[PDB]
This record gives sequence, structure tokens and C-alpha cells, in this order.
Amino acid sequence: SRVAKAPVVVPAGVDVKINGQVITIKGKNGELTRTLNDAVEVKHADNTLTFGPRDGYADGWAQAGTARALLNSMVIGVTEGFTKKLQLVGVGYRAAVKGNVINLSLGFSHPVDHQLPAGITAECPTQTEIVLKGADKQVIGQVAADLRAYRRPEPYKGKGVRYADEVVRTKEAKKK
Amino acid sequence: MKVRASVKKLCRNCKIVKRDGVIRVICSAEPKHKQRQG
Amino acid sequence: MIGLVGKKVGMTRIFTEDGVSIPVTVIEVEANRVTQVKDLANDGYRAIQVTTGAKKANRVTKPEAGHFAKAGVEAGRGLWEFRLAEGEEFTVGQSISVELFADVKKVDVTGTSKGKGFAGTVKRWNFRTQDATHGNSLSHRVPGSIGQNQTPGKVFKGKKMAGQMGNERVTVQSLDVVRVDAERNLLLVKGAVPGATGSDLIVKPAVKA
Amino acid sequence: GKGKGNVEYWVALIQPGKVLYEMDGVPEELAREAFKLAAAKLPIKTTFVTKTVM
Amino acid sequence: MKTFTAKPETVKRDWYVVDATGKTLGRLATELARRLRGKHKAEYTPHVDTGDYIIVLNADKVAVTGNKRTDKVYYHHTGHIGGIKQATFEEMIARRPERVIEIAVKGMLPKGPLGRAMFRKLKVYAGNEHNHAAQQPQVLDI
RNA sequence: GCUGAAAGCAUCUAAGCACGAAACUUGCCCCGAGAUGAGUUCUCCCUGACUCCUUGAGAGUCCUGAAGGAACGUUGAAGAC
RNA sequence: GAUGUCGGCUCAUCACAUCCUGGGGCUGAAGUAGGUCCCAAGGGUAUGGCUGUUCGCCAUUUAAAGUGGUACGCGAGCUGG
RNA sequence: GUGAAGAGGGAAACAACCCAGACCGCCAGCUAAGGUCCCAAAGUCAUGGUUAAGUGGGAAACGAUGUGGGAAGGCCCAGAC
Ligand SMILES: [Mg+2]
Ligand SMILES: [Mg+2]
Ligand SMILES: [Mg+2]
Ligand SMILES: [Mg+2]
Ligand SMILES: [Mg+2]
Ligand SMILES: [Mg+2]
Ligand SMILES: [Mg+2]
Ligand SMILES: [Mg+2]
Ligand SMILES: [Mg+2]
Ligand SMILES: [Mg+2]
Ligand SMILES: [Mg+2]
Ligand SMILES: [Mg+2]
Ligand SMILES: [Mg+2]
Ligand SMILES: [Mg+2]
Ligand SMILES: [Mg+2]
Ligand SMILES: [Mg+2]
Ligand SMILES: [Mg+2]
Ligand SMILES: [Mg+2]
Ligand SMILES: [Mg+2]
Ligand SMILES: [Mg+2]
Ligand SMILES: [Mg+2]
Ligand SMILES: [Mg+2]
Ligand SMILES: [Mg+2]
Ligand SMILES: [Mg+2]
Ligand SMILES: [Mg+2]
Ligand SMILES: [Mg+2]
Ligand SMILES: [Mg+2]
Ligand SMILES: [Zn+2]
Repeated sequence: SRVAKAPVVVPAGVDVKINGQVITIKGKNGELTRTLNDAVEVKHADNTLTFGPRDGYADGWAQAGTARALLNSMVIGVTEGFTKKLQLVGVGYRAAVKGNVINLSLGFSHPVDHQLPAGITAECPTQTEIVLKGADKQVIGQVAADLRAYRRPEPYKGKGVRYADEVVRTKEAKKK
Repeated sequence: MKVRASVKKLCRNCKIVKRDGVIRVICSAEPKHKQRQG
Repeated sequence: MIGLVGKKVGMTRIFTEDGVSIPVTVIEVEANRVTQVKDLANDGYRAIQVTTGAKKANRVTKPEAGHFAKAGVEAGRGLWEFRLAEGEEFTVGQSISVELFADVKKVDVTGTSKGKGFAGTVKRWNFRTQDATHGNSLSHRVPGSIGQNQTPGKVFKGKKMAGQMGNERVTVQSLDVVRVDAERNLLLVKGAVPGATGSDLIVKPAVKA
Repeated sequence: GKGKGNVEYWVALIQPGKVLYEMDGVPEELAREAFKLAAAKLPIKTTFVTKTVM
Repeated sequence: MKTFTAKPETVKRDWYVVDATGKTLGRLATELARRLRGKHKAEYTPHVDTGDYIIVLNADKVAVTGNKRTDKVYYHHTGHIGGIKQATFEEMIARRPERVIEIAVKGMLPKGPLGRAMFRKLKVYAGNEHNHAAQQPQVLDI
């Protein structure tokens, strides 16, 4: 509908390849490639790519809209790149980064080594925070989700990992 | 989680959504409102 | 990896200097001659065939004698096969000795256990007997019931009954290797291995681990 | 056998269209809620009807 | 007089090869069973196996519609009590791909010694290469 | 759960991706090619004549008995046989 | 013109509406220990005193001492209270 | 009405259900119920819809932004949701 009809914008210095239903964006932050659904049609006007449902398929518009959103995210990732910051709120909860291994100390009786995927880069601006960068929104979200699932926020004190954008809703330990 | 044959919206935030052909109520506000149909 | 073929010499003990008596089984693991190498291209699986001991000249039949003479090895008393891991590679005629277990801590010994004959249910499956008295009649050790009733009206497969016990291939796993004396061709494992004295054992490295 | 049984409870056979309960003097939405609550206790499908001239 | 009946010693059987890629399982199997039984011949005879040898290639690329790929369940009882094993279509394709086509066709062929003799004439291959180049199989565009 | 529209938001799903239990398929052990779909690989053995015809994947005579097996005997921590 | 009828012993086998162990949601879940619901049938699942009793009570354990179907399983298997 | 005292075809099997009342023979044709992808004779028939649940091929109150059709109604380019 509205999202499906809203075209993307192709900035300067990015390459847009289209072979069959596979589409490819080579930006400055790297390379990305996605095989869209068969019900999807991507045109040109090589400045604003636009999307339409192919004839003969059911949802059609849903597939077109989801492909448009995917390519919006891909262009953002290859031009500016997505970045997510996580905090470790607790007693002596710490994170370190060695190349592509994030070491978590979370009260476990064993260190937690998390291997970053292919093109995701981690940093520790502070000993209690992680900053993740990458050109794939889905990949970076998956990495952050796994890191949080190491130690989801407690409802009683908010300890554990968390996203910055997250309002950890607490409740006081019951009286009596 | 409430596994009940009749799932309804229990507040302004409860949202009906069907996952895997199963009706569920997901509530951002009160986690007591998490229901599924069974 | 590969194992070896040994003979169960018997069972003894080893007194360690700290006054502990390890009950060990002695295996006469002499040299094993590789008579054949089976590869994927010709056989669909990687294995070696080994022989051990020595057999009577007039009792080695002509086909078996020819099979050994193809490898160029003296006719042993049998033939066993060992599957190969991808890294290892053996050649025909190679004599593999008990020094193969120099750095192996636990082994698996497989052999034919002792044949107890036709063993009843009480021996074979540890069924409990019935009252030796209190009125019992001709049923002091019988299996009792063997089914339900009209439903299912049949006895199920795999039911436990009397039959032949022992005399079958049994593998005792993760036996500690105490001593590996290559100069006398001996392997000493901590524990009891299947079969009677003089039987043939196949000793492989540990697989559980 | 041995005769009929003893009277245990009294029923009122209901045929489609029978207007069971009627209500007046309340707002329409509150009447709907009250009738929903009542119908939840009955073993027959119901519906909400209004007064008409004929 | 008496109606003509085919004589098993004088029947003529041909070799066909069918590439089962992208086809629907059951709709391939009905034609396979038809030609194995010999229902496509003027001299069809119910008590004579007059069918044709058929070689099914690419048995792992057979297709099924709907959710049958992850929801069709092949049950079988080992004969030991409690031994009701089962395997889904995808698991059975992964482990023993040609058994899918074989069961599909064996369910449609008549039950009996002649049915078994008919099913002996079906050659189902997981891959694309087939040994029987000596029999000069014909390309049967089912 | 991630990404994600249908439904400008939202949403674990409708495409796509991830995690997930002593259950399932394996991994461990035993049987197992009568698996009549009767598989594979080594090795060994036998390469003489002659009639008849119902000329058939025919029948028969002479000479020849191979590898091997079986039988018998002494027997076994194998065994009711 | 006969299908032996309670309980006990031996032997079991299946269901899941699960007693334990295994994975989860919510909690009036601080922690330990719970309550409740969802998934799960691989394995395990008391010994005695009383009584003919299954049952129940009681003693003492255990991770648990599951509920059921199987002619209220099982007398051409035993007993006969 | 049927069975009893009625065969035959259909309902998988199925006295009493649907079709139909066996004098005998035929390697002749047309049909009833019921059916025409293979078992298994006959449409992988034509036209237009619906379902995405293996529904079809067991079951209720009740619940639900599944999807299809219809008749309205409310707010809307002083640009509405
Ligand atoms: Mg013995
Ligand atoms: Mg006892
Ligand atoms: Mg006695
Ligand atoms: Mg969105
Ligand atoms: Mg009688
Ligand atoms: Mg359950
Ligand atoms: Mg099971
Ligand atoms: Mg298992
Ligand atoms: Mg008791
Ligand atoms: Mg006493
Ligand atoms: Mg007593
Ligand atoms: Mg009984
Ligand atoms: Mg019982
Ligand atoms: Mg009894
Ligand atoms: Mg008796
Ligand atoms: Mg009996
Ligand atoms: Mg009896
Ligand atoms: Mg008495
Ligand atoms: Mg009468
Ligand atoms: Mg009749
Ligand atoms: Mg009549
Ligand atoms: Mg009839
Ligand atoms: Mg019926
Ligand atoms: Mg019939
Ligand atoms: Mg008549
Ligand atoms: Mg006609
Ligand atoms: Mg037909
Ligand atoms: Zn709510």
C-alpha cells in the first residue's frame, strides 16, 4: 500500500545490481545482496527505485512492501550503517572485545565468549557498554538479541544486558 | 501465559495477533495479559 | 582408529607401589600383519584386513593360502577388519604391533562371551522366582505369566524367555590400559574382558571419550 | 419401569423468535451489556432486539 | 469365440526413462503405475504383467504441493511392540529419497504376486546417472 | 526472538533469518544380503572325447573328479540334538 | 451341550489427563522454596505394621513413591487367605 | 417399508439403509443407486466461483484484523485514519 508505493532513494556512490529476483547494493560500508520474493517487481528510474506486485500472486502488495522496507534498510546500512548500543546494568557485569569475540562477565561461573558474525563490528566505549555496527539491520539486531539473551533484564533490579532504547519495567519485591 | 479457549483484549494495549495459526493476545503493558487459544 | 587382535592369556593383579591391587587382564597382542587394504574406489569404505598368529600348513585351505600369498604374509589363524579414519593410511604387509597403544589410555575390548548353554529365565533375565513353599506347585522357577489376555491375545516380540545365553559378541568399553609392554607383546587392561581364556579379543581405542 | 418419575424441575420450551427478557428505562448500551451477561447463563443462542411500532 | 489374452512369454516390454524433477509426487505416480501395469496397451491383460520398465531419475527433486513437504507422515510398524516409527516427507527425502517414489507407486499397484512383479519393473534413482544405458531407455515425457 | 509488511504505526511471520527439551533422526552396543531389491571385495578350482534327436537352456555313454565339503575318529571354557 | 468371579506372587505392555528428572509462560516470583498453566512418555517410580482385602491408616524412606486401559491383564503360569 | 422368507449393484467390510424383485443360457446392448486419478470399469471433461484448513476425511457453547459476497452508515482533499 503506502509503504509499497513509497520509492527508495539511491544516493551517490552506490551500485544497484538486479539479476532476476536477486538485488544487490554495493555501498561504501560494504556489500549486500538479497533475493526478493517472486511476487515482487523492482523497476528503476535510477534515482528512486520503485516496487510493484507481480500479476497472478495473492498478497502481492505485502511482498512488495516488505521488499521496499528491506531495500530501504539495505541502503541505510551501506551508506550510514546501523549501530546499536547495549548496556550491562548489574553488580560487576562487564564486557570486553577481542577482535570479534565479545567476552561477557555476568555472574556466571564461566566467561561468556560470543563470536561476532561476518561483517558486524563491536566496540567497548566503556567497560559496561557495547556498541555494535553493521550494514545489515537484521544481522545487527540478531547479534544484539543474542547478547541480551545471555542475561535478559531482571524485573526486580534491571540487572543484566539491555538495549539503550529499552524501558525495563520493574516491580518492587512484594511486601509482607 | 493464559491458555484459554476464549482470548480477548483485556486493556487498551492488548493486541490480537495470529501466529502459526494460533490466536494470541500480546500486551506491552501488563504481562499478565499474555494469552493464547487452547 | 584401528585396533588389534589379541588373545586373552588370563587375568592377574598388579601391586602398585602404594599398596593397590589392580585386577588386570593380560592380552597377548602380538604382531598383526595387514593382508589387504580396502579403499573407496574399489570397496566403498576405507578399512584394513589383518591376520594374527599362525595356522597349520596343511589346514590352510588353498583359497585362504592364495589370499595370504597375495599380500606376501605368513598365514595367520584368522582375518579381521578395522575401519579407518580419514587421516591414517596403511599399506599391505605392514606388521602393526602393540606399541600402537603406547599413548592410548582407554580401550574397548570385544570378544565372544562364555556360553552358558540353554539358560532359563531366572539366569538369563534375572526373573524372580516364586515362593519355594507356601503351597507352590511345580512353579518354583517358571516365567509365570507371558501375556495379558484376549487383548492382545498374542505374545509380543522381544518377550523375555529362556534360550541361549552367552556365546555372543560382547564389547566392554572404556577399560583403562595399565601397561603396554611391546618387547613381550603384551597389553594389560584394568578389568575383566569378555570370553574365556584363549579366546580372541579385538582391542580398539576408546570410542565414548 | 415401575411407574413414572418424580417432578424435579420446571422448564419453558423456547422456540425461535420468543422474546425472553424485556427491559426498559436503561441506556441502550447498558441494556446490551446486561443482556449479554444474562444470555451467558442460558443454553440457547439469543439476539438483541428493539421495540418497533408494528 | 474366445477373447484374446496376452501370453507372458510373447509380450513386448520397453524401457522408458522419466526425469522426476519438479513433478507432483502422486500425479507422477499414477502414470507410473498405469504404465507399469500396462493399462496403456491394446493387449492389456489383468493377469499378465504387460507393462514397461521405467527408470525414474532425480527422485529427490519430486515436488509436493501445500505443506505436505513438512507434514506428510510416513508411518510403519517394525513388528516389535511399541515400534510405530514415523518419518516426515522431508526427513525421508533426506535419508532415502527414492523410497518416497517407491511407496507412492507401490500403493497404487495392485496387491498380489503380479503387483510385486510389476513393482520389480520400476527403477527409481536418487540422482541423474542411471546404470541401464544398455537397455536404451526412451525419454518418456510424462 | 531479529528483520518485516499486509494495516505509513504496531507486529516472532505473511515471505526471509535465529535459538530452543531426557521426546524424534543419529552418535554408543548387538543382530542383520531369504535386504527374492538375495549386494560388494579378495582368493581358489575345473578349459576330455563320443553318440542319438523328441535339435532343446535336449537326452545319453565312456573317461575324468578339481577347489572344497561331508562322513568317521580324538574332542572343547561350544552344546538338549 | 459351562467364557473360572476378589486379593496375593511372577511377568508385563500401552495411553497421557506427568509423580520425579528435562524445556518454558505468568506470579500477590527479592533468594531458597513455591502456586498455576503450556510442551514432553526416554528412563525411573518404596520397605514394613494392621486386615483376606485392592483400599486406607500408620512407621520410616526416596528425585518420585503417577492416574488409568489391557476379560476391574495375567489360575491349560503359582497360590486359595 | 424392508429383513424374516429376496438373491443382485452401491454404502470399504455392514439381515433390517439407497437402487432393484434372480425361470434357464449368451465372451450382446441401455440404464437405477453410486461413480469416472491408480488400486478399480468409467472425465487428470468444459465453464464460473470458494477453501489453504489435509478442511474435505468426527464434536458444542464460545473466541478471532482468515478470506469471499452484499446492503447500508460515519469521517474525508477547508485534505480525513
Ligand atoms: Mg558352555
Ligand atoms: Mg522375590
Ligand atoms: Mg515343589
Ligand atoms: Mg514495520
Ligand atoms: Mg462348546
Ligand atoms: Mg501433555
Ligand atoms: Mg515413543
Ligand atoms: Mg534419544
Ligand atoms: Mg502396603
Ligand atoms: Mg509380627
Ligand atoms: Mg496379617
Ligand atoms: Mg482380573
Ligand atoms: Mg491394572
Ligand atoms: Mg486371580
Ligand atoms: Mg494348576
Ligand atoms: Mg489363562
Ligand atoms: Mg485359557
Ligand atoms: Mg478358604
Ligand atoms: Mg423364523
Ligand atoms: Mg438383499
Ligand atoms: Mg418382499
Ligand atoms: Mg448387497
Ligand atoms: Mg460405512
Ligand atoms: Mg461389495
Ligand atoms: Mg421373478
Ligand atoms: Mg451407457
Ligand atoms: Mg480406470
Ligand atoms: Zn493489556
